[PDB]
Amino acid sequence: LAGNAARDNKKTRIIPRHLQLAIRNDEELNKLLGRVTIAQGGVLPNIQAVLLPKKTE
Amino acid sequence: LAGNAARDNKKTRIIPRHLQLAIRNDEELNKLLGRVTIAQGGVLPNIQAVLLPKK
Amino acid sequence: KRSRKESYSIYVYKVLKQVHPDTGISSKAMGIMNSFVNDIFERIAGEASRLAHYNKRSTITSREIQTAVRLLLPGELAKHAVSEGTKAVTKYTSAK
Amino acid sequence: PHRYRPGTVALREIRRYQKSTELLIRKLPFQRLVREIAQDFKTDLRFQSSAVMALQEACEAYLVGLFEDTNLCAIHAKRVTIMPKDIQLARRIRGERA
Amino acid sequence: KKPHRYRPGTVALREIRRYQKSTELLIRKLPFQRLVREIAQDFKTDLRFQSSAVMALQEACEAYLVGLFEDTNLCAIHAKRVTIMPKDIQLARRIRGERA
Amino acid sequence: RKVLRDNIQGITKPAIRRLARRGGVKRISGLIYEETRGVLKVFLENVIRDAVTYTEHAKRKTVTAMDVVYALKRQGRTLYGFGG
Amino acid sequence: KRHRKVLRDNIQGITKPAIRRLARRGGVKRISGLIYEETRGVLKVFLENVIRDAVTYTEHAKRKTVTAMDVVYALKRQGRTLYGFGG
DNA sequence: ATCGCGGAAAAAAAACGCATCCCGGTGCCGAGGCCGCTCAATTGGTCGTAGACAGCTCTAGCACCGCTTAAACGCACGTACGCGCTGTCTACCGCGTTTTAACCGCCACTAGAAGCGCTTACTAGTCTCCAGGCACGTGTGAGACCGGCACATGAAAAAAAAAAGCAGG
DNA sequence: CCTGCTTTTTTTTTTCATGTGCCGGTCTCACACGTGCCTGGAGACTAGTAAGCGCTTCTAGTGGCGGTTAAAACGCGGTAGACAGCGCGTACGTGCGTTTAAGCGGTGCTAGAGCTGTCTACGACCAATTGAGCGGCCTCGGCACCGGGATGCGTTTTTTTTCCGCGAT
Ligand SMILES: [Ca+2]
Ligand SMILES: [Ca+2]
Ligand SMILES: [Ca+2]
Ligand SMILES: [Ca+2]
Ligand SMILES: [Ca+2]
Ligand SMILES: [Ca+2]
Ligand SMILES: [Ca+2]
Ligand SMILES: [Ca+2]
Ligand SMILES: [Ca+2]
Ligand SMILES: [Ca+2]
Ligand SMILES: [Ca+2]
Ligand SMILES: [Ca+2]
Ligand SMILES: [Ca+2]
Ligand SMILES: [Ca+2]
Ligand SMILES: [Ca+2]
Ligand SMILES: [Ca+2]
Ligand SMILES: [Ca+2]
Ligand SMILES: [Ca+2]
Ligand SMILES: [Ca+2]
Ligand SMILES: [Ca+2]
Ligand SMILES: [Ca+2]
Ligand SMILES: [Ca+2]
Ligand SMILES: [Ca+2]
Ligand SMILES: [Ca+2]
Ligand SMILES: [Cl-]
Ligand SMILES: [Cl-]
Ligand SMILES: [K+]
Ligand SMILES: [K+]
Ligand SMILES: [K+]
Ligand SMILES: [K+]
Repeated sequence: LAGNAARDNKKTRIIPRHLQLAIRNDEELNKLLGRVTIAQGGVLPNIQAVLLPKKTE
Repeated sequence: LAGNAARDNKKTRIIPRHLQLAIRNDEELNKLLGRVTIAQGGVLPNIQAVLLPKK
Repeated sequence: KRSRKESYSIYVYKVLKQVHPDTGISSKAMGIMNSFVNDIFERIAGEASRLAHYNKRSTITSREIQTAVRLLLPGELAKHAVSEGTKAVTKYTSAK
Repeated sequence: PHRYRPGTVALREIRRYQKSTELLIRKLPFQRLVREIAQDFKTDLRFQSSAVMALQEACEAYLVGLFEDTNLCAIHAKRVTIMPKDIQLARRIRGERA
Repeated sequence: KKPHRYRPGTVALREIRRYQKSTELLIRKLPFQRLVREIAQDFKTDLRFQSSAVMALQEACEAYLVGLFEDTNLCAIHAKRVTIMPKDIQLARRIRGERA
Repeated sequence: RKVLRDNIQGITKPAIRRLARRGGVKRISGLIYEETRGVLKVFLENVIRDAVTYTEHAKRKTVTAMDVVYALKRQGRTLYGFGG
Repeated sequence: KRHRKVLRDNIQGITKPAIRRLARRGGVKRISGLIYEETRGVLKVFLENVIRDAVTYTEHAKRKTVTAMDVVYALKRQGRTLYGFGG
């Protein structure tokens, strides 16, 4: 799963971000590692709907 | 603490409620046992203020 | 028949009689007390086990118990517990 | 005739169940539920009665505590009425839910 | 006519996109390192740290805070707001069992 | 072989209210009772699954209180009073 | 021999912008001004809790230097398991 | 419904500006892999015991009964709360200018992590021995329950007094 | 706008009645405690090795420097979000009359929990042997970082369509 995330970002080498993207996009791995912090992993892109531009409309 | 709680209720015997009252009313024991269910303990009386009527 | 199940009940009674000589305890309450002592026993023993493993020691000593207590108990409780433990070990080593 | 206003019995109930320690779901219906659920994992299962009482003690304690948190989420939204969105925020922040 | 000026919300949204795409520590390293030393003085005087111990600490802190800000955001949205306030933080920590 | 099924509705509206009341809840949406039943179901599913796993491991056809205690411990819902 | 040592008010070097960035990565769009000092409080408590246990591990090993492992063991105790620094 | 005609509001294209995306060029260090050597896994063997099994006892789990009545159910009513819509007002965002100190790359000085070899004080082990703690079992007093009791608090009421509105002027 | 006023809203308060702590009989079962007696802790021994100790090696932690420039700090301006009102509709609380099935105490049956003794396959332990995987060392392509150009998109003002919205029919 990480290898595939690396391939997306056009990288030969897996880095901690790729592991994090792998794990947090997988229902099951995310549950297995629900209480685990991956150094240098970041978080998944996620902007709540209400926060997106609605504005004058 | 539980024996004290038993005596307030004029009871000779410690029951699980007295242990519960003992533990939940003592800040540190309550922490030590924050993730523990005491069987037949119930909960502390506690009603959020907004839910009370204007007296 | 014979089908023995150890428990801490007689020791919980002994302590109860020091602290409140005229009060008793129901069997469910005694059950809870039993659960309690096995729980903390396991928490202390496990953290100790770990301490010694992390430090490449084969032996759990009173020093692993003590450190484990500082890790597991909240502040004031940890102080009194360390005191009672230290007291007990001092009193014991002075009796052979 | 005499009539309490909405909420006064509710508080009266709260004071009563917070004072007591007895189980609040009826035992036979709970026991069938337990058996029914267990069926899916393994057939012709027996239960010690104490095992069923253990599960019932644990379910109720969980639910009561979940309702404490649910109540705070309702109040956080300037309501006095718990709703599903309150239980769902609670479970999410607890990490039970995705 | 004027210089360009984006509307309130827009650059905020852009910053969210920027920081969620990246993984670099967002707290300046030296100020954090000093803060770690300072706090450690309360427990034991005259400590050394491995530099990776300070990195470990900073990695764990930022993950925690980013974690808490997600939950806090939900609490604010739950109250029909878009602005996080201290009461949102307190509700999230209370529900997490970090405070009574 | 036992007669069975859909006992989740035996978790009554009043029983759910009583639980909420012990949790200090004053007013209750109509949608709560069915949401709660869902939650309750998941909670028991998880606990029982684990209790039954300990039972099969022990080669027993009877779920014990200890099996439940151990399962409850694994799920971080340590229970005192049942042989812990 | 007696060394350097500083007990400044370093907490302020967790600046407003740095906190704004942390919130950003957490998906927050708008921030009350009361948040920044509140966040410092929380951060301080978090670090106090982790540092206390890490140094407890240090003292036990009869070392003067806190190691990554002490931090990792501390974070695992606090239910905040960390990957990437050993263990 | 139907005109009619604006009336407002709303969506449109359009034109402009600013940020993000993505390229190759340049450059460099960290992944990849090769090497030599040590020490941890394997081989082959012996030895003691854990646990699977057959067989047994008897615990407690399951099924059923037929009482009693507490609890759940459904139904009606009406209060009070969830929730939408408006208006207000300043907290917060965006941005430009000024100020501060993090970062970098490198060094120099040495505290202290860490490794080794040496010696003994502790612990695992085992036999002998016995008393502390277990299961059984019996008794009586604590606690649950019941009727009446009395003492809280909220709702219902009149008596009265302070604000919504019309009404008329 | 102006008395008046008048008519409701709030009020204020008592009291009137509801359901809740309190009390004194009386009943029963579970705590408590005595009694056997099995097991597991203790006393006294031996043998072996974990770990403290002293000492030496050399890692990596600490501190100090100066200059660059990215980042923090600060104020100005004003959009839009927080927040307080309020008014409207009905979802939920309450209560009462009907219906359901939990709880209780009991008997009867037997699955299967749990125990015992025996036999043996399997794992620990040991000593010799050697290859997997380590630390150390060199290399060169992936990737970071740059500038340039492409493009996606936010914002505002001037342009076309829309959805009303008023009565007058
Ligand atoms: Ca008392
Ligand atoms: Ca205490
Ligand atoms: Ca040393
Ligand atoms: Ca170029
Ligand atoms: Ca290569
Ligand atoms: Ca509102
Ligand atoms: Ca509505
Ligand atoms: Ca305001
Ligand atoms: Ca620089
Ligand atoms: Ca030296
Ligand atoms: Ca005896
Ligand atoms: Ca006994
Ligand atoms: Ca009784
Ligand atoms: Ca009156
Ligand atoms: Ca009496
Ligand atoms: Ca007695
Ligand atoms: Ca007796
Ligand atoms: Ca050694
Ligand atoms: Ca030496
Ligand atoms: Ca200025
Ligand atoms: Ca508005
Ligand atoms: Ca290598
Ligand atoms: Ca590079
Ligand atoms: Ca660029
Ligand atoms: Cl909802
Ligand atoms: Cl707040
Ligand atoms: K020693
Ligand atoms: K060092
Ligand atoms: K059985
Ligand atoms: K075997």
